[PDB]
Amino acid sequence: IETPITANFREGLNVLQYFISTHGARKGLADTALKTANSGYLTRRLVDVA
Amino acid sequence: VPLDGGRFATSDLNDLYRRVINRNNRLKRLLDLAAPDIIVRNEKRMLQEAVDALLDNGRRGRAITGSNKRPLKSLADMIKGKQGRFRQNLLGKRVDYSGRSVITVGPYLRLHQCGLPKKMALELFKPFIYGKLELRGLATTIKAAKKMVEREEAVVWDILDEVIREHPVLLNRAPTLHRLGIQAFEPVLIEGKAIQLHPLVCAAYNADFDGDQMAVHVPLTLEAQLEARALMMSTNNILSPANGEPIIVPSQDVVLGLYYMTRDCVNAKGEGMVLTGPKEAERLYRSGLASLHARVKVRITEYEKDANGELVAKTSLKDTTVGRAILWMIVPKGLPYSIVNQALGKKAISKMLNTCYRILGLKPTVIFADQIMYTGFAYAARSGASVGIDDMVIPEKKHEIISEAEAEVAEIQEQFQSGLVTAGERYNKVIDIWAAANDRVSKAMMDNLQTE
Amino acid sequence: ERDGLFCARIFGPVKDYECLCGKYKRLKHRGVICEKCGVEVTQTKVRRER
Amino acid sequence: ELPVYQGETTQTLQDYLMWQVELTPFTDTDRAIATSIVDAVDDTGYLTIQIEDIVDSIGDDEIGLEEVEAVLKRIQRFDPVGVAAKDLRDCLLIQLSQFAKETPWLEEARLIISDHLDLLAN
Amino acid sequence: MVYSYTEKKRIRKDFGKRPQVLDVPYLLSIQLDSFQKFIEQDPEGQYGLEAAFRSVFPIQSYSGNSELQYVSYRLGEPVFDVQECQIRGVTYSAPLRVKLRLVIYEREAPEGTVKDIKEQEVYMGEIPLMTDNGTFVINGTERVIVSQLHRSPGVFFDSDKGKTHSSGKVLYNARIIPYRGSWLDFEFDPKDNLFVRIDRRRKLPATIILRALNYTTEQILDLFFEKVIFEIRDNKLQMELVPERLRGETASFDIEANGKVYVEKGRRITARHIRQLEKDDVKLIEVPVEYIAGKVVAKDYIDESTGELICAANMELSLDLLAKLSQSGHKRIETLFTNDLDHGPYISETLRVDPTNDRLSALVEIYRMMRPGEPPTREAAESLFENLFFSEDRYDLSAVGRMKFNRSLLREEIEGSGILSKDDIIDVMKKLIDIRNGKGEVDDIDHLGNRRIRSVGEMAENQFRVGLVRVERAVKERLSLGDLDTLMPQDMINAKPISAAVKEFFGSSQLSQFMDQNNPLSEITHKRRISALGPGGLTRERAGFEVRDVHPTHYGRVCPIETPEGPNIGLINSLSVYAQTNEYGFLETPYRKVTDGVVTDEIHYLSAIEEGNYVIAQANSNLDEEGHFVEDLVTCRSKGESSLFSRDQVDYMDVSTQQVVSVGASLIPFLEHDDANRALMGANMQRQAVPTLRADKPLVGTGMERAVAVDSGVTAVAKRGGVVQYVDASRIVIKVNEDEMYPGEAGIDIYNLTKYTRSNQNTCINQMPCVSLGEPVERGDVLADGPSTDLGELALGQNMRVAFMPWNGYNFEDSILVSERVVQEDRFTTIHIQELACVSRDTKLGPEEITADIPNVGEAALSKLDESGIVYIGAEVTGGDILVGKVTPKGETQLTPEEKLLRAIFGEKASDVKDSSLRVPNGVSGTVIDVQVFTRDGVEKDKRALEIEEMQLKQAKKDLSEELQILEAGLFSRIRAVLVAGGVEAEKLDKLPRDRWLELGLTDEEKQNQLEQLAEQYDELKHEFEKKLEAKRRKITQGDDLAPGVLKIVKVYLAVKRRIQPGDKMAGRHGNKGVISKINPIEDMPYDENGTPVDIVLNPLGVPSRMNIGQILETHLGMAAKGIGDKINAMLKQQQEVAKLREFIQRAYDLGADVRQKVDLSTFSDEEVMRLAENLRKGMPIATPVFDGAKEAEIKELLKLGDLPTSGQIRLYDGRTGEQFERPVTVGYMYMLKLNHLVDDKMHARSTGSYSLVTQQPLGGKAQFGGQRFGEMEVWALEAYGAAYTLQEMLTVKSDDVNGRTKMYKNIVDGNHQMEPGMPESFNVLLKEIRSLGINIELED
Repeated sequence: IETPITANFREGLNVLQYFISTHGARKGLADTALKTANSGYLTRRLVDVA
Repeated sequence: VPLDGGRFATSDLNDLYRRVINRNNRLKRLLDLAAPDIIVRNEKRMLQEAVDALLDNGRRGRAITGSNKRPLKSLADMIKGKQGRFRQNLLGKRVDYSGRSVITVGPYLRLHQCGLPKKMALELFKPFIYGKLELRGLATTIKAAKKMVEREEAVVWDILDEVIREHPVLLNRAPTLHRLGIQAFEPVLIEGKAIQLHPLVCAAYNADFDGDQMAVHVPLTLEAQLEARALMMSTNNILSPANGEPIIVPSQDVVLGLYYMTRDCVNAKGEGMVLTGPKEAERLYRSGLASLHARVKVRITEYEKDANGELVAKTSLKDTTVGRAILWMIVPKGLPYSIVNQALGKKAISKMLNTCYRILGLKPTVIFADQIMYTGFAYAARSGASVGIDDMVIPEKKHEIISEAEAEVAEIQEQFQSGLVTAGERYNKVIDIWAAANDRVSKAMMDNLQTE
Repeated sequence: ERDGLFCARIFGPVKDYECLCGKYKRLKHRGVICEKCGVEVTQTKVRRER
Repeated sequence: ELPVYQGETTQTLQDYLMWQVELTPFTDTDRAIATSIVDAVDDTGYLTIQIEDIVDSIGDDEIGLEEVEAVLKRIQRFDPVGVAAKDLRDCLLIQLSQFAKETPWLEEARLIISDHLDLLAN
Repeated sequence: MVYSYTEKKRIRKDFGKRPQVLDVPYLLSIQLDSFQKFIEQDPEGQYGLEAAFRSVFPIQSYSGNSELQYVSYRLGEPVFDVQECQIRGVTYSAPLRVKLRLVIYEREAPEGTVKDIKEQEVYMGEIPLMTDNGTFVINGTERVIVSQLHRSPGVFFDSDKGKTHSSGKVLYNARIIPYRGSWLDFEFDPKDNLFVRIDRRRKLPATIILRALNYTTEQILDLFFEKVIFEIRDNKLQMELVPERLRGETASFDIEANGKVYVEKGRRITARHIRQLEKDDVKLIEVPVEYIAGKVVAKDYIDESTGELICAANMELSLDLLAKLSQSGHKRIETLFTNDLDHGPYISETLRVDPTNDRLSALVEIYRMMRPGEPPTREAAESLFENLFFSEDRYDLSAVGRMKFNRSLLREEIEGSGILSKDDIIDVMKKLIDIRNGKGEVDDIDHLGNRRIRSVGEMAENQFRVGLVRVERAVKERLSLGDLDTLMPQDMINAKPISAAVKEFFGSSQLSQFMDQNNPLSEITHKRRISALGPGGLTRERAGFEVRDVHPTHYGRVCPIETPEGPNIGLINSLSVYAQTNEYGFLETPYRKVTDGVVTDEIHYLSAIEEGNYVIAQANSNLDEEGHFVEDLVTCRSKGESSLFSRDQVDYMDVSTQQVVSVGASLIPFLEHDDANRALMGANMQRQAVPTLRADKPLVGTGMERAVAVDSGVTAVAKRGGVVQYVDASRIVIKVNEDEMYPGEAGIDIYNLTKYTRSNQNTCINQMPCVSLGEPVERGDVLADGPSTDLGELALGQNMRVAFMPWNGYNFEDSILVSERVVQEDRFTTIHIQELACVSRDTKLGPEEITADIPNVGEAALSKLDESGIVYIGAEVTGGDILVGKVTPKGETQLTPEEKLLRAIFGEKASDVKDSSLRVPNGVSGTVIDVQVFTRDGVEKDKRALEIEEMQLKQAKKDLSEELQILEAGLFSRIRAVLVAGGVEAEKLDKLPRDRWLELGLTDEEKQNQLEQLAEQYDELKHEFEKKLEAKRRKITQGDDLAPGVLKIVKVYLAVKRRIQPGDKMAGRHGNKGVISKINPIEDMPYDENGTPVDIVLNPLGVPSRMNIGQILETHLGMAAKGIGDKINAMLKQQQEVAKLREFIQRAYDLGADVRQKVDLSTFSDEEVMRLAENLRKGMPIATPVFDGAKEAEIKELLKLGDLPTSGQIRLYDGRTGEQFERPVTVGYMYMLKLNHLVDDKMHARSTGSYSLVTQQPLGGKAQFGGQRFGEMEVWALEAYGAAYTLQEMLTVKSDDVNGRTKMYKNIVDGNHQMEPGMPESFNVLLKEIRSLGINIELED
């Protein structure tokens, strides 16, 4: 997005900035919650092979 | 499978059996009467389909149960898959004890000790209590021992404390993806309903005590105890198997405490004076001198192991603070004094622990890490650790930089609307300008916050 | 029932030392087969093996 | 949610009498006798058959009749005391001998039970 | 002025800079207004039960001329009330009685009616009724149904770009999903083929639907393709040229246009040449013969002289054929453009692939597609193709979907029929071809304007239809057999299918589950949750990465910051504070109409689509008093993006800052000062709280707490109430004013408070009155406070003095240090409530009765039991104690003198009854609060049931007789007033009424008639009272239905108190997620210069990484509010005048900003100020909105006013050494919450127990103690240690090897400590399971 966020948490954030950061937070949470199955499958394969 | 009352439907495993049995009976009955060819062929085809569904269902037909659309499990469905027999049989056996208690933190425990509740340490060690009661003659029979345990007499707790004294117990967190997941410790009789964990070992367990539980297992045979004491203690897994660097490094509190303990502002109280070494701890408590004091000369004796076979002592005058001397008081003789001078950062503590382990051994570096955790939990709590909204300093030039960036973006979009710049650039240039503005703002913030 | 699922004389025995008939019980007969009931007098734990 | 609905193996006053046998110290021969004795125990709590019956069912003429008595004299102080009693009366004798002699009329009650139950029947 | 009574007791200061223009809605209209129209009688058959009745209204027999009509339906009053269904255990529903009309037509006569049977109505099932709060009483439990967010029916053009084909191929497809029926797809192919896919089945030749619809090849070539021009005269090969039709194609040579050449041959085509050719007139121009091979014939032609099969349709032109067709007799041959630069045919290539061309050979393929065998006999294929999605029997597709489909094709007509025609599919395929060639853009699946939400009403109507069609067929199949009969229509109607369907829908469903009772904020959120899993929409949580993601359209429709932390994050959503639902089914959001730069007070609800074409401004913008914008450049959204625009292009503005946040996260103070994910997980953690003994209002809030507590319905709101006359711990009465009640009523309102009732979450609920005596309550005010409520404001947690400092490491990363004063004051102490039920379980061996005379147990355990078998209320029970004495009789015995001895000696035992008592589980210490017992009709075993029966009878009779006494007093006053000036002294009526002496000599003209009328009214009132009492007593002991095999059920409730202890998950509303480690005593805790110690100690290491400056701001604001409260308490204790206190309060309330105007002495009468100040003396409540909270300068000003430091830090001393702490730490109060994760249930311990029948392995749960899951990741760790013996003893002598674990136990008891490997039972089970098949495995040696 062209317009970045220029408001820290000490001076408060506006509505558009928080709404935009909500997307990145949701993406990060989904990635951290869905990478565990891939890590477990990789460990399963590495143990079963060696 | 009695579900509710006289429910003897025997579903998902015997329905196919009775179906095949009745199909075979009807086929035999029809063959005994010389039935027509088409009818017996259809009956044999139905029997073949039933046998195929019984041996391995899901490949053809997908025979469902009359109850709901739930596909019943055949003789092969209970073998393969995540719900198969090879999951429970192979590395799926449940244990009796299994722990399952809430884990907490404890600052008074040792690296090779763990706190277990008295109620949990009584149900698990029940056969041991029965054996001790039968040996000491307090319980003439097994029934008497059970009755004494169920009543929780006074001598029962003393016998439990006598028995659980030297019996190791291996505790592990449920999510484990390495070797340091399972480690053994020594039980400690503590009240409450929470298993106390050592603060330094948390890095190995990757726990923050935000609500996670802990599993506990008690070995029985002597060889299991030997394997837990000589191969599964925290005092043996100090280094990481994946790297070799010390994984027992302290947490945020101890590092912050050790960092704040060795500082000096400009010329704080107790500056410029000369004194002894370990004696400097008296001026701290007696308010005669602050722990932060530069240009302070102290007498430091260094036991260097440069000579092959034995170490030699060296006495000289050094320039240091009071906190560094107080830290050196607990520092072993083998380690030099130049290691506690560089403000003792996070990387510095790990390097010091590694050098101590590689030069002086395992027990010395373990005791030194324990003393480090102690003095950290003490000084971080006592001296300077705090937080406030006034601590966040905002640079004054931030508004000017934002206004300049906005003016630059306005000029860029004006040039774009004029027809000299395309959309592709009218975008990349704005991104670059905002990145430069953010970098500038970060610099101006670090200029006013760091060493200002 | 007779000659069915969970039946006697097949698929395993019944209560350790008591025939389904009611004769040759009380550990007085180890491995005999009665004429009224063809149920062995073995332990019930062997029912998971036949 | 597999083959077995849940599946649970209830204990019962037969398995509970067997549990105790293991813990207690007997020899290899005394162990067999005891196994045989507890087989004879019923839901009510009484050795079903007889004393000499167990001796005759063990097929070995050697083993004395007191041999079983010796074992059977210790199995009936197990969990519920008075288990495996001998004809709804030795129960009282075993149950009474158990608690202390400081009870008020233990003498009297012992004397009653010993030979004077027929009279109490009326 | 607030002009409120419940608010004047404690006024919360607000800092909202922007005024509110729209009040907070009921917040429960999504569940209340949806079920209303489904049960409300509507005149027109639009929706509800009328739409379901009219859908299957025509019921005609098979050539029988019989029809069944209806007039209307009606619902009767429920048998039981709302509380009676929860006590007994029956569902709360109303019977559906509908009138019918059976009119049979006389055969052999056109429309001959002989008689009608429209004189008896029929009952069709019991329909559940929703309460006023939005829950049901299904099976005596409170259940909630969640609305389903699913893609709206219609046509959607998907992109399908990426690795779908691994070649950079964007296969554009078109799918249509009706509400009911079969689906239809138009998936693409890398070979440029529009393969058809019906119900995700096998592929299709892509043109079967075209040939099955009577469309021939020539019709397809004429419709989907256009023939521009073709002419041949004396082998000239002259054809017209249109520049607009075809252009941009390079020509080889021979390019002349009637003499002068416009486009030079052999050169690249340019726009100038096209313009010059279009400017001049164009005629038939000659073309080379090489272009004939490239063209394709569209329509087949034949010679007029010979009817040969030459010149087939859809075939490339051949040279040898050409020389023949030129003399065949056809001068004009239809051709195609085939300009691949702009137009892609994609049809002519697919026509030759189809092996079938006839209509019959095409309609048999669709039947062979669905059926593998059974070839159609010229009647099965056509019937299957017509009944699939053309018969309207099962193709009614939610005509809202028809409107959505017409909107996609730019059709102006939105009203149409459910079934579509050939033109619809033709237009869909044409639009797909245009999108493939390039036109417009594809649709968005994640767009809210493309997906709808089905509430409880739509699902209930769907269910009811599915249950009623079963009846249609039934009645239809019954009217065919035995038509010559004059019986009533009762035999044909059978409500069993309808009842079974509605039961299966309401009782147990995937989207209908129990609701949490604790922290009624959770109740409100659950009543507003929206799920995706279930029938339709998404199948599992792992459907896709982009589906469960935040969308820009989620601005004012759903709540993005509120989502479960579980693996199903993104699928569960929460409605906003101002979100609504369209009549079609989509979502809406309100905006303020802005015209010519000024803002109008009118509001308009725009949907997701309507909000995309207009410009909408933001709420946090400057605005003048007259409505003009202060700054010319305003930030606003034009199309999905926020940019700067002028004050004229703006069309709408937001309503408030609370529009983009739901009520679950809006209560979070300083939401903008916290991290996105932190506040996200904190909003969810808010719903996991538990009430305590005393509720304490938050010193800092948002103001929405009042509305939440009001709309939650857990409190006791007042309706049409006036002056209060009597209050009690469980009963309140209110006397309504004379100008409010309607005539013919006494004018009293009763309120029964819920006292210690078991909740669905094993917790307690309780209500207490807020008024004392003689206080007037207006309409809409609160009367009592339920759980976690204080003075009408939601009070979940408590305000505790917090600090941010390490203390000997007892405040680690996520641990919290708690003082001892917290335990002494019983803070955060909760009460749990459990229930134990026992049934008689009648069997073959006679019945079972409770007599409290069970043998094998002394009088010690029976001392707490009553003469019937239950224990007395109030008695304490610790561990396994006998609560209900139940016996099970055994089979009879013979004479058996041996056993008859003990039978006659010991009384009446004789092995007749067992000891099957209640026998509660292992050690639990608690008390009994109340019991419950049910008994079927026809049983007189009520030994003590009459006690609770008489108690309920007296409880009802009290409130019944209150109104009777009020009416009798009114009638007596009327009698005393009618005898005035009639010659009656005051001493006569005072001593005894005596029926006014029967009006002996009062007036002798009208007094007699007055006395007669008064006596008649008194007799009528007495009769009504007697009838009401009789009906109430009959309804109380009417009886409850029980299980067939169960004779009577007895339930006993237990209540336990649980306090704080190490291991409790205490966390605030900012994401603290901390636990308890150790309780520090009083003197050990640090203190200030005044000697006041802190109660809560946190970790200061959390704030830097976990960005939660909001919690620190809340702490500073709470410190300021407590400073103000301490000053007020000092001014109250030092006994100052009322004027000084009033001045101080007005000054503290009127400074900070221009947010509002509030001044005392205007409404208060110098007496309300004292009671108002006596409530906020422990702290001053402060309200801060979501995105318009208070600034740091205001906090500093309030701190300076409350005689507190500006920064917030203060010097503290050590409670162990007494030394001053350098670097002063911030001090202040904070609102802490207690979660439901105590160690009282998480703790588990077992050494031995019961094992399963298969493989002899323990269980996994807590009840019936079982071991935990020893996964592969634990043993794999042990392999890296080399502990072979440890793994062996862990896997052999702990779970399997029944003899091995017994030998291990024996050796541990004896002290041998020896083990054996034996053999695992699971391995033998696996061998036995494998040997069942044709696999031979054995153990050799």
